[PDB]
Formats: sequence, C-alpha cells, structure tokens
Amino acid sequence: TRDQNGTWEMESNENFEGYMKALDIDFATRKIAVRLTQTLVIDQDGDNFKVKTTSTFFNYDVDFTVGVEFDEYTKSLDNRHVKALVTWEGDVLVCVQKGEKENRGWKKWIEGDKLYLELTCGDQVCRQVFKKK
Repeated sequence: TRDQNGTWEMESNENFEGYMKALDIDFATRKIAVRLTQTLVIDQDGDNFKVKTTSTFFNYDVDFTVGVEFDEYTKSLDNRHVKALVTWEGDVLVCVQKGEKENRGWKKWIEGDKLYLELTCGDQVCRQVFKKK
C-alpha cells in the first residue's frame, strides 16, 4: 500500500545517535532525543502530505507534495538549506535532500500494520519502526 495515513507510535529506533551525529546535532540534544518515544501523525491526501513528529521535548513538522521539489530550511534540526524531493518507488516513499550532506534523505513504507522509516545521512542509517495507534 501507498497509504501511510494515521497516527503512528514508535516501536523501535536503531542508530538514531549515528544519524544525528552525521547531521552534526549537538551532543546534549542527541543525548535527550535518543531516549524519547516519537509519535508520527501523517495526513495524506493524494499527493499532499502533512507530517507531524512529536516527542516530550522536540517537534518537527513538514508539508510536501509528492513529485514537487521544495526548498527546506531544517529549522530545529541541523539548520541547513536543502533541496528536497519526495517521490514513489513502487510503494516506498523516497525523499532526497540535496545539499551539503551526502546520502541525505529517507525512505518510508508500510509492511503489515507497521510503518518503517529509514533515515540516512552520509554513511549512517537509522531504522525506525512505528505501529498504528
């Protein structure tokens, strides 16, 4: 399925530390963020996505249209400018964030009743699994 709608609660988070370190997120921030349960709220209508990520101490919200390039300032993360593009490869939603960091982006897909999110930066891969609320 390409339907990623829903409220998704984090089951697992592997190598979030390595991903954040590759983004040059400060030590203090990383130490808090790695411990936190994330909730991902995805509102998907056709090509239009509105995504909200919440935890006790940090938020990150992004809206995008599949197949439409969009400039991003990664406020609250690493504060960089990237040129972002989100497209489908089969039922995998693929984001490339073109800019200073190499191999920066993410891939997201549904398998069973779970959402998988693979965050990449440089030589680091973070793997997250969410289950539907």
